[PDB]
Amino acid sequence: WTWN
Amino acid sequence: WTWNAYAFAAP
Amino acid sequence: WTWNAYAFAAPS
Amino acid sequence: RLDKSKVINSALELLNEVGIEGLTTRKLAQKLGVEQPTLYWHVKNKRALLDALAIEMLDRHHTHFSPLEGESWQDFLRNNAKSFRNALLSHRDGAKVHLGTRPTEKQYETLENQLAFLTQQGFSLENALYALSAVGHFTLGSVLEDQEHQVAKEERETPTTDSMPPLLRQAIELFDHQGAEPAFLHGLESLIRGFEVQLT
Amino acid sequence: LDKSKVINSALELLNEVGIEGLTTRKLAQKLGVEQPTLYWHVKNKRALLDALAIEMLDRHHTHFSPLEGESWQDFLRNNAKSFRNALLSHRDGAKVHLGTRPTEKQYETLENQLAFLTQQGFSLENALYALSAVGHFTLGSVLEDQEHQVAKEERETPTTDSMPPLLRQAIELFDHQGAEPAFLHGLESLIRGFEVQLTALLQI
Repeated sequence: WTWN
Repeated sequence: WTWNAYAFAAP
Repeated sequence: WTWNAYAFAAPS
Repeated sequence: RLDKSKVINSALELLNEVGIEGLTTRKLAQKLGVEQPTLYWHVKNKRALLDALAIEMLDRHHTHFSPLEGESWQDFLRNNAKSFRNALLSHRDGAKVHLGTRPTEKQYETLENQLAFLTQQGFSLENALYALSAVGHFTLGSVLEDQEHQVAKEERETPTTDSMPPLLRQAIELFDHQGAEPAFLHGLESLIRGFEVQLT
Repeated sequence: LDKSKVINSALELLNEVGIEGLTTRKLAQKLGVEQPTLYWHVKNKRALLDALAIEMLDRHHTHFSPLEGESWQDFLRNNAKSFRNALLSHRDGAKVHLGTRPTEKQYETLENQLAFLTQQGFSLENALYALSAVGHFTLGSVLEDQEHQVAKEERETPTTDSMPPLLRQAIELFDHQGAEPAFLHGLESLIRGFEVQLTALLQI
């Protein structure tokens, strides 16, 4: 998972 | 191998 | 459930 | 806190839409109609989401989670595997989602009755464990493979037959005709007949 | 700069990053090579995974074919074990093997597996069900082992002092022993279940  | 049924299935 | 033996292994 | 919310529910639909690879923060946030910080408050990481999705799947589709009034341990293991299978098959990449499942305290009682029931039927606790595990891991293994070959076959160059030899070919047709389920029920039946006969 | 260096390095790379983090980009960097030049050896990430599966079986699956006047039970037992070794040989090994079809160079080996089991009493159908059962059992075992191996690090430490008696017994059992015993029992169980059918022990 990749947050911004 | 697993001899899975769908291992030689055809799209 | 699989009852896998590492289901409750602790970290590292 | 997930349980109070629709995150799980939406994430399941998405899982179907895009498979597990595609279950990223961006797409979940979007699907839900919310920016990423609010999703982060619901769920810190993908593993945590997958944990909750797995549980939710068992709660929707794993109806034979414990032995019934009067059921033998043989039938319990049969129905439990079959029921587990269904839950894993109920969604795209469903087995991958259940991979690495850690039971939570809410599930402890179910697990305990399973063990209590098997030992009441005269398994040692240890051998009970092995039957549950063998049934579990087999069921999971079967579905993971069923699902992966289902995806991978489409990215793959159709079995150039004739090159393959006599018995292999026959086995390919057999599987072409019957699919995975008969092999699954026979394998299940073996495990069980295995423990049945060690018992005595 | 041949196919074999690419694969050895891929295998080394798999150990250091696992399968999720294995990419053609990282492999090209490990090799000091432009990404295009790598393409000729591996078209994309799944072809790579197919090739790595093949190497692993080929290096470490030593009991691929039956053997001697080895019994069908010995073969199935030895074949399961040996396969499990292949899947354990590298990080996320099971996941790499997951959903891989045999190539033609493997077709013959599959053939005398079947032939061997049918020469020793099985219908073709049951021989398939037997091989299928050992294979899917073995793969699922390793798959969860390797997965829980990873997960333990992505989770808060376990809430064990809280478990009821039998479950807690199980947990202490597991801690002492690991996975292998479960694997062996399940394996014997399968072989025995097929013995009982073949033997007509429970017929009428």
